Amino acid sequence: RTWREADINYTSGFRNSDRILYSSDWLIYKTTDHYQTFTKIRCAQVINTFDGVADYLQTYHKLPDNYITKSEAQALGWVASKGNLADVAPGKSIGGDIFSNREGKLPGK
Amino acid sequence: MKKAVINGEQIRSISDLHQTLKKELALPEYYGENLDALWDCLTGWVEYPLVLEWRQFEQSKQLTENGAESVLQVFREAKAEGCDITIILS
Repeated sequence: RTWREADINYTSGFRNSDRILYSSDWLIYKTTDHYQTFTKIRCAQVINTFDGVADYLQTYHKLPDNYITKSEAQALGWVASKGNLADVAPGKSIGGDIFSNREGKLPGK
Repeated sequence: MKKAVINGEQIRSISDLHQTLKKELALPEYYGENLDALWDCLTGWVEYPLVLEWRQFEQSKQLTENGAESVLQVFREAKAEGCDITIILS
């Protein structure tokens, strides 16, 4: 199993601490404390954006269109320090990058 | 040219190392102080070039439960991906 990550609840400015994590066998987790802890998306009613994106992922097997990887955002002159993502890529979030599950908190490879 | 200095003998724990990094790399306040967080910041926050001076690197390995190495590996991996990182192990 491989993993990938995308930002959640990003609008403008500096990036936040929320992420959705999804595997190649479509396990899906979320963290709202910048990878400290993870909780399995175990859906229910599609009320919030974690729920929204997880149900998109399960249905289409890809991130919604509002996502670009980090190298794509940089290609457009993204500077995280500045927090100018909404500048060079309006309405976009970072997402889709390989996630190495380095602390081993999510189900192993 | 960002300078980050780790005084290895000062480290009291893995968490203390992340806090030193949060300071030296000027990471956001919500920095998760873990390897996944660190990778996120290296590829999605820190400006380059970066010089990471890690003094008494060898002492820091024991002062962390062998966690210093995995922190080092993340810097190495960012460097391998094309981040302009100079790593000094002293």
